[PDB]
Amino acid sequence: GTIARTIVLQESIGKGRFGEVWRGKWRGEEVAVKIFSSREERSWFREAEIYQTVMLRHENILGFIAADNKDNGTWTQLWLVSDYHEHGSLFDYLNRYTVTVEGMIKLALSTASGLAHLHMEIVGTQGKPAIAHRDLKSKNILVKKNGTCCIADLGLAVRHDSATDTIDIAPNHRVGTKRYMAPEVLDDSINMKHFESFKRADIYAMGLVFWEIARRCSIGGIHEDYQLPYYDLVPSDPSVEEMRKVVCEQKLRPNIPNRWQSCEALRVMAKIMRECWYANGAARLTALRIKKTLSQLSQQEGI
Repeated sequence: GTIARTIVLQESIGKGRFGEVWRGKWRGEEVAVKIFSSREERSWFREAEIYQTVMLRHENILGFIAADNKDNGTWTQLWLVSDYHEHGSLFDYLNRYTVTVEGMIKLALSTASGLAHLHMEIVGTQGKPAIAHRDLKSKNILVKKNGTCCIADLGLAVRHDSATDTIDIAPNHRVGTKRYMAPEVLDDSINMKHFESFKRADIYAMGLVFWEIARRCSIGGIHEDYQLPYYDLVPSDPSVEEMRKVVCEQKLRPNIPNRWQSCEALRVMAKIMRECWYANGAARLTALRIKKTLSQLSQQEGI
């Protein structure tokens, strides 16, 4: 065996939705190891399945190494081994630091590039299906040493078959983090047989993540403190009903500070946010369009 047999766990990172994450050592390198119990095989298998999708690898998608089993002599462990990113999540990174205009662009553009890749179908023998995340949030995006992001936590993802316009696991129920659920997800108006609706719901979530980044953009020593979207309107761990009353009924979105009109980069960011936040998913920007706009911005700023 070349994987779990040869890995040594060094540090507990944390227990998430399913399983637990550790920092391990594999062939002298640091690796992220997500371990699931025998009764979590369905979650482990589905995440292994998404990460093994043909042509998935991309600089802005977490690098998957292997799936494996490890028997310690008492119980079986189901492992998912991936690249290790020392900064941890974009949520941790934005809490820990402020960012420059350059830093903000790198973070936003890389996030959009990874999402555009996830969403994009690549047609061919070695084809890649279009994939929707369903749980995009700052806690599910990692920050690499080079200051760019990679999308992680692909366990809840759905894959599209374009010839039939059907989804591989035919989702029939709401999933994901309540705070980041699109208005159509919160009010259950979403058509879950329509794959394009899942892509649009991801864009709404990315708009919220962009708002979190922009708050941390420090110009002339001026920035906002770290906050989750809707910090001002809902409790921690909000319910679907608490979110639905704010997002769907009162029709509120995170506030856009007046100061974001002070420079081109914050005006471009604020504009993308508004265009991800439309209640009508069909009116939202695509990840590919956002990538295009941000790459044009990155060129002007000389990143």
